[PDB]
Amino acid sequence: TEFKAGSAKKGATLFKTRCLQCHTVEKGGPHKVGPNLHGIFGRHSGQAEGYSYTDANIKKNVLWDENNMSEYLTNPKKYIPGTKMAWGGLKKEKDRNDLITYLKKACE
Amino acid sequence: TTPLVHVASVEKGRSYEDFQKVYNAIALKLREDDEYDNYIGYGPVLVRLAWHTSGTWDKHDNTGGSYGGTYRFKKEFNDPSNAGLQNGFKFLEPIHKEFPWISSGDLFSLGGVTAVQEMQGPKIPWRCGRVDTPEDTTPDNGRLPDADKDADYVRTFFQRLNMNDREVVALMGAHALGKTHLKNSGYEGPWGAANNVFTNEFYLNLLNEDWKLEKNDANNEQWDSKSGYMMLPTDYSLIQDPKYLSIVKEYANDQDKFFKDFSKAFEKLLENGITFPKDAPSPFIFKTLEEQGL
Ligand code: ZNH
Ligand code: ZNH
Repeated sequence: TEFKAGSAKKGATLFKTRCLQCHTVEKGGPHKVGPNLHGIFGRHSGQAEGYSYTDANIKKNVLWDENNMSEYLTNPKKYIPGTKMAWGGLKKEKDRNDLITYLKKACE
Repeated sequence: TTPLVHVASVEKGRSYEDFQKVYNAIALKLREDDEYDNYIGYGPVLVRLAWHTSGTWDKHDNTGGSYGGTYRFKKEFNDPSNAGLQNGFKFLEPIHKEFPWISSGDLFSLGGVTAVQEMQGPKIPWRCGRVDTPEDTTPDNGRLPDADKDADYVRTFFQRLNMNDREVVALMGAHALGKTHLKNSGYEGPWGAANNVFTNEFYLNLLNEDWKLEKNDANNEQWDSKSGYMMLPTDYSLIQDPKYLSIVKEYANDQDKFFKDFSKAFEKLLENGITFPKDAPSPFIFKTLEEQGL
């Protein structure tokens, strides 16, 4: 596709250092600062039950595919204005590919 | 004889655009070397640098402070409470070679200002004019604060920096950034989850989490939470003291109030002990990388 595909093991260290403080990826996993991301691909934004999202994340209503997700992790506040995901952003494309390929694996 | 008067002298023929290019150099390098400290980046160590070199000020005889740029000297560089800031100085030196005209004080304080703005924080006004001073003006070790203390200590310590109750609570909110390293200070773990984005989480975590006093692997006593976070004895002293508690709740509810309060307090911290003439330019507000389209 437009996004390539990288290393799944490099993307594991990227998640563990940069996403795991707030997110879990396994089946039936608990909601921490952020929601459980299992089954995030092919699902619409703001649909994980049991978690309280902002009105902006639900109103955006985009089906999470590998491309719009790469756009989101670049700059969260520019993609979904008003989101409470306190995150800087993955500015390097290699790091975006590496993490999306690991997330693809970890979340079904 | 009165204290020493440190008059701000702007570096020969330099203006806003020359300093914007130094800011831009620190900001891009911050974006480039984002691998540092398990991906936290160099953002937090730089604000800590800007504070530890300004934090040696003593209002009574005007010794210490950011002006001198005295952190480049071995006595202040090897101060036990300055452990870990070598990494911050090492990040700053290649850009000191690219811009040899800028004084050390101006560079360390600029790095802090750059670090906070780039981490989505408030825009903090910065003034130039600090001048390098000799090896003999270098402050003796022991002027920085200890972590294993109470509210009475914090209040008396910050009086030396001319900071009131509101200023200290705001400044302490910078602890929303980074972590404590056992190898450096004897304490371990983060204060929050967003360790490289400037937010008011420090205050929300202080009163919304369940804290238990435990012992770490350096035998020091720190407050831990079930969610994996930590607080220093000086940090939790902010909810034990009734006067500090009120301001903490105010910052936990209103981030914009924290943002505006941090900026005036931090600018005051960086500028402490410096006398700016009437002819000197009005403070610089720099354009972030995101504001330049990057
Ligand atoms: C790490 C690199 C991270 C991601 C991968 C990632 C992804 C992610 C997605 C796809 C969502 C949308 C969820 C939905 O079902 O619509 C989302 C949401 C929220 N997140 Zn994150 N995220 C990564 C990291 C972080 C970090 C470091 C934090 C912790 C401070 C964080 C937090 C949250 C959060 C509170 C979310 C809800 C957003 C909303 O407005 O409701 N994320 N993430
Ligand atoms: C009382 C008082 C006080 C005290 C005791 C302290 C202490 C501290 C300690 C111990 C540490 C750790 C180190 C290591 O590495 O290990 C830190 C860090 C710190 N810090 Zn902080 N602080 C303080 C204040 C402060 C202020 C005021 C500021 C600013 C504004 C700061 C900023 C800081 C930072 C940002 C950090 C992080 C860094 C990193 O991570 O690198 N800080 N501290």
